[PDB]
Amino acid sequence: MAAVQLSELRDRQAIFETLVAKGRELLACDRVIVYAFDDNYVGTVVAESVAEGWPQARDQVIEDPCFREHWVEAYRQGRIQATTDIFKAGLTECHLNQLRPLKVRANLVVPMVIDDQLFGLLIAHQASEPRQWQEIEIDQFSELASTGSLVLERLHFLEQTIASL
Ligand SMILES: *[C@H](c1[nH]c(/C=C2\NC(=O)C(CC)=C2C)c(C)c1CCC(=O)O)c1[nH]c(C[C@H]2NC(=O)C(C)=C2[C@@H](*)C)c(C)c1CCC(=O)O
Repeated sequence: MAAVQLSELRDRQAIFETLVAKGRELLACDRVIVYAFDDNYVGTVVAESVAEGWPQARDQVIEDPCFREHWVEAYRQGRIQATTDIFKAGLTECHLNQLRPLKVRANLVVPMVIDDQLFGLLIAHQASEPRQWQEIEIDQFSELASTGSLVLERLHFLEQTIASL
């Protein structure tokens, strides 16, 4: 086919593991889910990490046209939402029944914007019990997640961006 080996390109699935691997390791979280955004405002769980006893996803599509719909522009500004006890935020119906089965007890959304575009979003959840992510923990999330954007940014464009370098 081609004289070019895949070795020239790294597995997109691997780079993801680093973000989720560190997030749960460095922060010592129970469960954390990460999915890339699509053109239909629908996410895609390309990588997920959950402790033993919890439900694993991966290859699942997140369809929640609530925040990703309106809060979108808000995320572009780098807005975040921190809810320790989801029982105080989201007195909805399907939502509660949607998380119940997941035993999700938390709410941390960190906006990921590449080239000024919402490519993905990092969400952490404490399956065990509610938790409060300190402002410092958010800062780390930004740098941790931000680093990922750089990876995808490179693969996105590199063949010809700045010859002068
Ligand atoms: C807003 C809303 N949806 C989501 C999506 C998720 N949170 C999760 O933990 C998970 C997977 C484990 C998903 C997926 C978030 C984070 C938010 C915002 C948080 C908030 O402050 O409310 C939202 N969802 C619903 C229920 C309904 N809407 C949907 O998109 C789907 C799908 C539903 C069930 C069929 C509601 C009522 C809201 C709040 C509306 C608003 O304030 O704009």
